[PDB]
Amino acid sequence: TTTLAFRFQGGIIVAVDSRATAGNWVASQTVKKVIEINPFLLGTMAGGAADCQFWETWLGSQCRLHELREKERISVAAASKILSNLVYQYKGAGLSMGTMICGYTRKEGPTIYYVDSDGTRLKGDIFCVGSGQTFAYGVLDSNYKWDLSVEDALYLGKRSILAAAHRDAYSGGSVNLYHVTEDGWIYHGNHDVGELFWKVKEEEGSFNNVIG
Amino acid sequence: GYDRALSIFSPDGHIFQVEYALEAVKRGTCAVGVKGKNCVVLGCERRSTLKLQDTRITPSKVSKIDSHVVLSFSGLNADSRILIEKARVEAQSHRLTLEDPVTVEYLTRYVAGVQQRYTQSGGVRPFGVSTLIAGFDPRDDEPKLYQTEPSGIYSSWSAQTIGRNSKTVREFLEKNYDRKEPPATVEECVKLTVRSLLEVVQTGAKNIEITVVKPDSDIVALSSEEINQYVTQIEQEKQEQ
Amino acid sequence: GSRRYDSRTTIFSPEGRLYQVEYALESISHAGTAIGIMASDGIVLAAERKVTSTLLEQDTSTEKLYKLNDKIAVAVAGLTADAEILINTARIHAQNYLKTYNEDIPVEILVRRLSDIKQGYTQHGGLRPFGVSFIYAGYDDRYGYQLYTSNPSGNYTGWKAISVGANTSAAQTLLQMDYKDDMKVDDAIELALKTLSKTTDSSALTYDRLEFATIRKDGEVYQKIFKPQEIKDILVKTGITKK
Amino acid sequence: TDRYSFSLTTFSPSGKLGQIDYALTAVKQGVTSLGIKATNGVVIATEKKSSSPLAMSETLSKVSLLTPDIGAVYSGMGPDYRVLVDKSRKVAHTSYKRIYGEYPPTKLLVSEVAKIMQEATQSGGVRPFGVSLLIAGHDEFNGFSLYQVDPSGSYFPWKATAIGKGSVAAKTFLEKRWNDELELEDAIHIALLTLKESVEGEFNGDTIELAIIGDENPDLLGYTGIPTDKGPRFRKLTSQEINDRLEAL
Amino acid sequence: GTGYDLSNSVFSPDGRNFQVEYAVKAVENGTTSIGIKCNDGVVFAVEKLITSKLLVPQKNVKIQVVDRHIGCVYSGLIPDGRHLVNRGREEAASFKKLYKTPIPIPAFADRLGQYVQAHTLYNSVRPFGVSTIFGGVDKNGAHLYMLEPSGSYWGYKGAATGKGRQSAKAELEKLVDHHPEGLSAREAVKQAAKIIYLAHEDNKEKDFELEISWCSLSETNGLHKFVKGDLLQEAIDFAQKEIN
Amino acid sequence: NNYDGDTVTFSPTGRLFQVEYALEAIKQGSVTVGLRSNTHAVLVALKRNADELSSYQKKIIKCDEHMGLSLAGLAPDARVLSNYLRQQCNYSSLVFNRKLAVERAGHLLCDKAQKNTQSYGGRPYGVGLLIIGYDKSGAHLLEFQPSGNVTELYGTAIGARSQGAKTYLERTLDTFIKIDGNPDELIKAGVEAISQSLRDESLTVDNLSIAIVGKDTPFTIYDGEAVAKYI
Amino acid sequence: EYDRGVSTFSPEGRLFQVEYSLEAIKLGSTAIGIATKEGVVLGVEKRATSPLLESDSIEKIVEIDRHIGCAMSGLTADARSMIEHARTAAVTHNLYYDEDINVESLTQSVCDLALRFGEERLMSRPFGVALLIAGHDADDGYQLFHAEPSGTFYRYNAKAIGSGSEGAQAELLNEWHSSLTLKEAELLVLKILKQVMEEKLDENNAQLSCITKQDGFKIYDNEKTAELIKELKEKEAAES
Amino acid sequence: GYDRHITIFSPEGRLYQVEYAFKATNQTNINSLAVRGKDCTVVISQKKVPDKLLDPTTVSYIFCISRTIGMVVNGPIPDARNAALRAKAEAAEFRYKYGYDMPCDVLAKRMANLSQIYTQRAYMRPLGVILTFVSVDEELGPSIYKTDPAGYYVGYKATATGPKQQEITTNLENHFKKSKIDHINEESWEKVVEFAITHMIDALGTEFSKNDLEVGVATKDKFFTLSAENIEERLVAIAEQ
Ligand SMILES: CCCC(=O)N[C@@H](CO)C(=O)N[C@@H](CC(C)C)C(=O)C(CO)CO
Ligand SMILES: [Mg+2]
Repeated sequence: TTTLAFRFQGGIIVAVDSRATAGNWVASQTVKKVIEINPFLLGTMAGGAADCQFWETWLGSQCRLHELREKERISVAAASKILSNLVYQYKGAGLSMGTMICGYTRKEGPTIYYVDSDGTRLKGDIFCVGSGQTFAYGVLDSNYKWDLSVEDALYLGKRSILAAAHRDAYSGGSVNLYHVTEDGWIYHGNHDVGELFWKVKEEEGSFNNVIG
Repeated sequence: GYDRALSIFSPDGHIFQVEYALEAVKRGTCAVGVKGKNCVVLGCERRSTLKLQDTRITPSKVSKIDSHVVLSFSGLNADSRILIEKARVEAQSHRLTLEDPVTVEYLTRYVAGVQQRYTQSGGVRPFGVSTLIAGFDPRDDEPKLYQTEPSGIYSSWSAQTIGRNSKTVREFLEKNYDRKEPPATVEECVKLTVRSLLEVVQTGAKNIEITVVKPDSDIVALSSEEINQYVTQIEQEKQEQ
Repeated sequence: GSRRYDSRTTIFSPEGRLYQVEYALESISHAGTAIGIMASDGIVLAAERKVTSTLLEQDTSTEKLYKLNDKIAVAVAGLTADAEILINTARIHAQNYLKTYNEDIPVEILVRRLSDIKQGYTQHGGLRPFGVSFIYAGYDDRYGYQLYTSNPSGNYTGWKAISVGANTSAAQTLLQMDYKDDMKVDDAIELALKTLSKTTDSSALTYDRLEFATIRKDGEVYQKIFKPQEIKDILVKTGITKK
Repeated sequence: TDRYSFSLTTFSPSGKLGQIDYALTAVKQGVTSLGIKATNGVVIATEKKSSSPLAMSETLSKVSLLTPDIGAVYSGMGPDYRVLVDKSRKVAHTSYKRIYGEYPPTKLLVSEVAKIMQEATQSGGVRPFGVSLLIAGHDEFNGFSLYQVDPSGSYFPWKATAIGKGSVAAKTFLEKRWNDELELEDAIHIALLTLKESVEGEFNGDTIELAIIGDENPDLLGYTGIPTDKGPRFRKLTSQEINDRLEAL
Repeated sequence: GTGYDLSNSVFSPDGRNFQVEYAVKAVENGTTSIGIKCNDGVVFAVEKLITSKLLVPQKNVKIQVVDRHIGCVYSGLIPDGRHLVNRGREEAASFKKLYKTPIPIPAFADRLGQYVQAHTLYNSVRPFGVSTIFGGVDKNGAHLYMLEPSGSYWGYKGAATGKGRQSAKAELEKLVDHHPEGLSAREAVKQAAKIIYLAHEDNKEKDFELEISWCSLSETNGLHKFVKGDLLQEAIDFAQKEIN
Repeated sequence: NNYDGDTVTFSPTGRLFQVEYALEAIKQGSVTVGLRSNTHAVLVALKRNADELSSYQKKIIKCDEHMGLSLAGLAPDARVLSNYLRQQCNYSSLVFNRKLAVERAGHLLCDKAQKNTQSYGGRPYGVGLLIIGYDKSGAHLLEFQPSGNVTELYGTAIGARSQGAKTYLERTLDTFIKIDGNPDELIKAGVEAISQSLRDESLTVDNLSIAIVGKDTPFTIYDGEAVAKYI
Repeated sequence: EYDRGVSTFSPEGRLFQVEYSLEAIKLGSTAIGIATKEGVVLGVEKRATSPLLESDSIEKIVEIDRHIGCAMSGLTADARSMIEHARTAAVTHNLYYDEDINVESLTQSVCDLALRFGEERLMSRPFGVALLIAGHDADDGYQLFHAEPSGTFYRYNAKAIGSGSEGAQAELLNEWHSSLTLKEAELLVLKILKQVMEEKLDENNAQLSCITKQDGFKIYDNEKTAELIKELKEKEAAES
Repeated sequence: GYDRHITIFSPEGRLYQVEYAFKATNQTNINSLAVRGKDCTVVISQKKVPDKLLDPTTVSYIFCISRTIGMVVNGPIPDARNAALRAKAEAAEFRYKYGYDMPCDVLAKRMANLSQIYTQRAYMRPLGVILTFVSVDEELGPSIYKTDPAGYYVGYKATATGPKQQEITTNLENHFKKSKIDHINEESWEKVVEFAITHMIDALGTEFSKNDLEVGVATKDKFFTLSAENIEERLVAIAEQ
């Protein structure tokens, strides 16, 4: 897997791949690695497929219960901490998950939290999780800046996930893109790598290691 | 082991143990709470048997649940200690799991839930305690004043009193609290609170506690001399009206 | 089943009163008088032994005054066995606090713990409350010298001077008459002995019928449980007996 | 199932704990038993009231050893006393000897039995014990001691006392006959004289039980070779010794 | 004072447990059930009150089996009898599991007796409202037992309980007096049918259905079997001839 | 009367008054009838309504493809008992690959109900159940009472005014026992029986519930317009 | 009478504590519900005990899930446990099945909790609160259920609970038809509330809410309820 | 009132339930006595079979607790079998845990401790039985130890229990005052059985057949119960006396 999330002037950009692997076997190329917890809360998935899917669906249940009890949208901090305390209850048991809770609330603004099965919980502006996190980190850091346009930031997330899908064997499939604004999250399409690679190679002029 | 149903229904639809807990609340010290435009004042009556009592070490009626939320009560003081401990633990737990202090309404609902649970569990009697919970929600300047009964009911109030002779104080408050114009200054709110207490407190000051709650975790208990200043102002203005 | 025999010790009266708490207070009202007085530089505890005889050993007797730690003591009024149960629990809690924080337990914290233990019996469990009232005399760095009382209800209060047991009204009136704030510990000893002699039911006040203790000050606090000889000496010194 | 999870001993409106007073009443109807503390030992005595003359008196032993230096006698309901002595012997080991390697002081064992009795006056679904005990013991740092333990769990140290039917009369006798210069033999003599008034029937070694906490008895130790192991101070007097001391009254 | 009969396990001033006697009252109001120990086995019989003809005949069985060799019939509260039989089945199962051999009839009787008697030691439970005639064949021969709500059980040459328990008992005694050498298995079956028909007279208002089982060393090889088919009709005809 | 405080007290007569009061709770319940032939078994249930705006309460509960029940009395206790019966049938199917015999289901209900008539705290169940089922022994109809007594019958009725339907079935026994292989006629006989137990009412589409089980017919419940043909 | 058990039958075949709790529910605020084909409407009497009490903090209509709302009457403190149980049941069913829970199933779970009392630990007494559970699912459409502490629940085209329930039920029986519209139901609920209320009905002592298949469960704010009250006044004035 | 129903103290310091259990011990109207020989202990009991439908061999109040301890019970047979099963269990557990056969007096003390528990805990009723244990202890010789519902227990030179208890007691007292020894100076256990039967016939004033008696004999390392034929042999040999 390769998931990334970064916040900038225009909000939050979330970009994931879609490949699930059972070893060297490509189990799937069409895995939804973003859970839509609510109109203002997204969760990325990296690690055990079952662990991530199950516990983020459960996190969505917990956030719904919080809305019902407190008549208020749960904060990103509170949701990330719910998931963190849950996985820490299972620390050492063998859970493997690396998630990012991304959201906007009127209280804290736009917020990105990194949570993992280790129990680590970090607040940050840029995060890349998964086996291909280093590849995406390279491109993203080399082309990141706070005052990016929404178009430029969407394309930067897409290109970083593409670079990771290219170099990392266990990442690939299709880039799933999301833009989180003050009004909530907006889906920006599923872009298959099999065509996006050639499109970017032609328009950008990069990927000169490849024949084409 | 002991699970006998102590709080059960009567043929007229009453839970007599809860009503007797309300009776115990009626014989407790009087407590009053008044919402200002930007503050909440909690006043409390002390008993007149303070001859030889050590006011330095004796427990005060207004206990602080969190930096921003305070609680006063009426009834049996020991039950109040149990409730206050539970409320403080829950406030710290909410800080720990939500990374945000409790709202006054959430703390009130938790205390009321404990009290309700005690009217429904076998082998246990209800709390002989009613509470006034006051404060400001985190990052908010709107005052909050809530009241909980032994039954588990809780509700918000612009101003409210519980305890002995609280009907007189309630009539005074209903007469002299305008929803259109709440006490703007802190001084006006404290003045209204000490007046409400003086209607039933026949000893005057030194038998009055006053705690002011201002936003952003500002909580201050008035010394006896400031209360005496307010009481003397009330006595001077008493001849006027 | 057995529900017919359950006296229901933790219920309310229609007036909002706990039956068993009221009856245990009435029980304690017949217990030997105990007095605590807090001077500016010490605390004094005195108590009269209800159990009296020529054949009762006094040297090895501890009925009314008990050590909780090295800085806190209690005067007991009521059931001595319930008192010993609560005193054991209080000693354990003080030593727990010491092991946890490496500091001596502040007096109010210990008093509040013991009062919570008392109150528990009046709300759940269906058991009778403890028929014992306590006068806690203690010292800590935060508040200095402290004097508290605790009754079977679980309620506890703080006093400059206080009495529990028999003739509490007379003793309280006498203390309110003769108490001054700036007095020293020896004057408090005298006042406690005078109140016990004026409120006793026996003919004269002797050393064999009372227990005495002082928590005083070297920069340290010393806790002294008075021996029968020391009691006799302080009695002849305050002019209550001769020789 | 056990639905008795509530106190059977509650405060009456007058303040009395009715069951404790009734257990004290049951004690007052018990056979007279007394204890007298001397300067070199303690003596505890009682009457061996046997219901049938076919019953063997030796099996009905009212004086019971608790530790080699602590013994006990009672007045009240025999079986309660028997289960109490069993609990006391057990707690002497579990709560002390297995922790400190030495037997407990008399006051501490007395407080443990008092705790048991107080539990009996407050635990759910139980009556108080119907006995009053006299515990006579010796420890190194308190010397000799005699304590009385009541159904309420209250215990007090006595120079000498008595409990049971003849309690008042026996105590008056002891008050007018005891002094702090008393010897163990003089105390045994006074105990016999006090029992003689509380026993109307035959008065011999066979009908009375008498034991002492005096000096250590190396012959009653069972083994030799440990100079620190002095021997037991508790010794139950035989019928023959009682008769020898009775003939000289 | 009064109120001694309000709670179970409470001794009355004459030393009685009135709740057990009220349970016995509940037993006496039950249908008649008898047991006859013969030379090499036991026979159990019971009257089933056919309240209406909507009852499916030959169904609604009352005689119960424990293990493969114990037969139990009871009079009183039928559900209490089923509960007691379930407990006895657990006892027999545990006994077989530990000691391999099927539980002897006296051992099983003591299991049931301790259970029933324990139900008279606490005020939190009600005594059993059944009397039970049970038995069978073990390595020591045939055994018949009757067990009371008090927990009292005894070994009987013949037993009867229920409404028509009086008449039945008398008839049983006549058997014991007429042939002291004993009855055979089939003879005991026919005689049990006769005794049930005779004891039905105390309930002659409603029609009844006879139910017979037996455990014989020779006729059933020590196993418990319901008397059905030709032998049951033969016993019914013998009863019809004995009543007229 | 001091003997009706709980189920652990026998009266001097030998009676269990709490069990009798549970039976009286049944008698206050709405009427339901059950009957059977040699190939089928039918439950007819007149479900009561609180008023004209109310819903006629669910009165027939399915326990397995071959077994079900109708209730008269406290609906919650019937829920508890039906859930227990469902779990027992499920246990039979899962552990033994075996459809639970109706007689065994009646025995299990009898024991479950008896457990509440001998222990302090808690009460007997305030419901009566008519249990129909087709198993390896054919069709079966059982009547269950809170006392624990379960009895197998060709037909019966329970609830208010049930004696009318009881006597009707007592007279019609030889007729409906022979309705083998024609479910509609058996249902019509059951509906006539339940009609015999009406005083100031008449069966309509809203207040009628039917349940059928048989040889080649799994336990099916008809509610609403499905029962209109039998009115 | 304490001389019996909480799970004790009356000679008439009723549970004493259940009937007494129903008597307690009779003393609560009025709660009315009307189920139509355009939604379900729930209204409650807030009933302030003093002018100082902020009437906004009287939550007698709660949201169980986006398609299920609830109105309580009686000892409303007892409602809290049931409301949390029902919210947890709905969210847990959505978790286990990726779908909305059926309204009858939610009500059945609440009532399963309701009779879990007595003397392995249970609550000591029945609830002293009755519930009107309104909702919509695709199987049975719009539904309104009445849930008693007896563990029993019923379905109603319209139902009134609390103080003055008799006359309210009579009015509902007379004025309800199958072709009732949502706004008509709102006006009828407000009318019956104003009739049985001991004070003049305004938006401060009466709360209105509805459930529509489109917009879920929404509680009417004070202004919409006040406009509906004015429209009801206008409707009643246009009568002879 | 209720102090007569559970094992709590009456105002006179009495436990009425224990006294009523003592009363219940005599419900069976059966007398029994126990005597000690030179090296044996004999227990005789009355054998009353009222119903002709009863199997007389199963009508018994004597129990073989262990291979060395016998127990005769005066009281209802349900409580009798309860106590007998408990005693068998305790004896087996004792032999297992301590490696030697349980002494008679130790078993008596165990059952007496359980009885005391029943008289002090309110949930359990006392057992309406009087238990007489007999054995030939390896350290005490012939031993008779009796336990009652009160929790009391004591050893006897000889004893008797039942309604006509006092008459047999008086006869035995007189015989032992005359004989000046505490046992029967007979070597064979048959002669001691004969003595016991003779003195019971003299004290009760009634003759006994072989179907009217139950005889249990305890000898060194054995306890058995005589058959009707062995009892008939004893009676026939008595005829010559
Ligand atoms: C067939 C199921 C086997 C499985 O669970 N495979 C895991 C880990 O091997 C996996 O597919 N992890 C993806 C995350 C997705 C699937 C949520 C990922 O994180 C990267 C590497 O971290 C892809 O390898
Ligand atoms: Mg008892």
